[PDB]
Amino acid sequence: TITEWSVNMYNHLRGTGEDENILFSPLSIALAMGMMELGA
Amino acid sequence: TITEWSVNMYNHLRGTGEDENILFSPLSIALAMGMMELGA
Amino acid sequence: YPQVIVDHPFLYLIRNRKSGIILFMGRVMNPHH
Amino acid sequence: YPQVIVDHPFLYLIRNRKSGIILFMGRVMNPHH
Amino acid sequence: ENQYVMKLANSLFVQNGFHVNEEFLQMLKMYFNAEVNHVDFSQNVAVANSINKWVENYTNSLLKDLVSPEDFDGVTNLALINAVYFKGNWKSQFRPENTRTFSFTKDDESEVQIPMMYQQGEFYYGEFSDGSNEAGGIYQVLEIPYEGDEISMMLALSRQEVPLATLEPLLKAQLIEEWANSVKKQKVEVYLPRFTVEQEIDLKDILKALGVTEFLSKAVHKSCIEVNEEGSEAAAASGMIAIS
Amino acid sequence: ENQYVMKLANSLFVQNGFHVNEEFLQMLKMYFNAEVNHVDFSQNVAVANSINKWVENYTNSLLKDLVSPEDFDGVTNLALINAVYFKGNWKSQFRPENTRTFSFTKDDESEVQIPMMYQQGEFYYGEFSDGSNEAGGIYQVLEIPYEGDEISMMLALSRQEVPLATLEPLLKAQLIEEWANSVKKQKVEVYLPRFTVEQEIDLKDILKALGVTEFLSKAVHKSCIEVNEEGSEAAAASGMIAIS
Repeated sequence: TITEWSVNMYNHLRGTGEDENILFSPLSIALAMGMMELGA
Repeated sequence: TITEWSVNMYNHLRGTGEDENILFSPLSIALAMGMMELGA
Repeated sequence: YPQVIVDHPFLYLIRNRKSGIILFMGRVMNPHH
Repeated sequence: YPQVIVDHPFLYLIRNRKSGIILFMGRVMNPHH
Repeated sequence: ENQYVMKLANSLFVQNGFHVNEEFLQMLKMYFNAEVNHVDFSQNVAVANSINKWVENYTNSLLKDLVSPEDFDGVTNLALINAVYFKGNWKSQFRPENTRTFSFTKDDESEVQIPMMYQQGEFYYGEFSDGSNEAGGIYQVLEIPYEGDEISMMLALSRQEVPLATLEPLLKAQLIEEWANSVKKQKVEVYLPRFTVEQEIDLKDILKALGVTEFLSKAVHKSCIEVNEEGSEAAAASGMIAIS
Repeated sequence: ENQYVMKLANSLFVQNGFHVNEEFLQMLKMYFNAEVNHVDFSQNVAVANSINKWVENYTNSLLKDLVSPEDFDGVTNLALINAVYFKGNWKSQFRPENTRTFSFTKDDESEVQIPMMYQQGEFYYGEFSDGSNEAGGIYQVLEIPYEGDEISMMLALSRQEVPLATLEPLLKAQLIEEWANSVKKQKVEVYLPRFTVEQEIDLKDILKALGVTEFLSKAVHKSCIEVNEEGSEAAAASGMIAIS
């Protein structure tokens, strides 16, 4: 779900209303959940 | 099972009988089985 | 000569081609800073 | 002065300390080559 | 791929006396190349500096305040952290001598004076149709690669008379694939601005409001990028603070 | 850790028309930083060169023949491959001028003339008791670190009058931990030999004769190292050839 996944957070960070800049790193979060899903 | 695991292959490659050199890379095999156990 | 003046709001993707994984993503509403 | 002449069969470990993961492992029966 | 800089790295922080599945440490250690460091999560301030000094170390100091003393608490036993750091050079970089102030008009109809980068170069260019095709309902797309032919910056741009929000709902994974299956390399004349922005999301909830239901007592994401004439330097870091 | 060289990398080879779980590609792609390359496994020779040229590329050409046309067949759809490559410098390197022939006596009571490296240096040294404590039943242990204080070479050595096989059965994971919880850094005078050896195991069966029961139509491991005065250059590669 690589890019479709990250195109959802982007689709979240802009539903707040505030027409303000938004910047994230799918690669980094995807890597954190990876470890996170290694045994917890 | 990191090192105890690799200390088993070593314990295998020498049960053959041939008192010959043996060299492997636990890190590499451990990495192959990792992908291998990602969905197969 | 296509002309692309990004003098107004846009979204971006610092991404890798060969693999297709996205590094950084977002939109630029305010270019100031 | 400890003296360690590895003039005969031994096993080895090219390993990382801080982490403890083993890179390469094995024993040297014949040093020839 | 050694023509630019992508340096990546993971780690784990856990209470000193706290023990955890050993068949998970190497697990991390090997797969995620994690750095298992023992700390004392009771010392709120002391552990934040720790972790901060870590991420503030694997991202060239672009992210100085990742986790905070507030993200911790007495039950914090673990804390997963990742730090991504990008640093490359436009394959064809702008000239700091063609950079002239221009007026960026936010969709807000507001105004913002700003340093504008200019250059005539070889870029992956592509125009695509949109909901309304009045004035040729087509928004542009520019893909500028960095030195190592591996990383690129894709722009999804609309017309000034149209918001970026009328183009956001179209966004989909297969819209990004069609991005790089049509962007033909031409001789486009770009006008990008020099800019540096850093956001600070708060995962936990977005993860829940996205799917993951399987528990962390917090989550913290942060990242900044600094576009400009030479190239681009971005970094990120994520913190999964576990309660058990 | 940038004082030496550990460069690591994975990849995947699959039939061109063959499709596979997309939520496994990125999976690999992200976690294992895999390179998903499409080939034609029908072309036995053609695919071997491919893969060989790959591993023979991520291990500096120390492993020229990883997979073979024989490891493939008509049903080969996938083929997982990993290549580890180590390259560092003894923190305290030997002098090629103190290297003199010596006679290595294999446990076989055979003889082998050989280039012997010599130096008086600061090494992690440790002696440990063994089954029989006649002549002080204690075998030595030497840990020589490379430039980056991250990698080391641990030697488990016995007395000439005793085989290395009388010490092998003692080997255990916690015996290696006790290795690095006792090896005190002293001023030992070492005599290691210049040597380069490369083995070629055949996984599949050892995996089965080790546990993994969950199917690959083959498996191939290979690796070589080249100890010497300057430092050490080793590499490996593993090939998991899938039939489905």
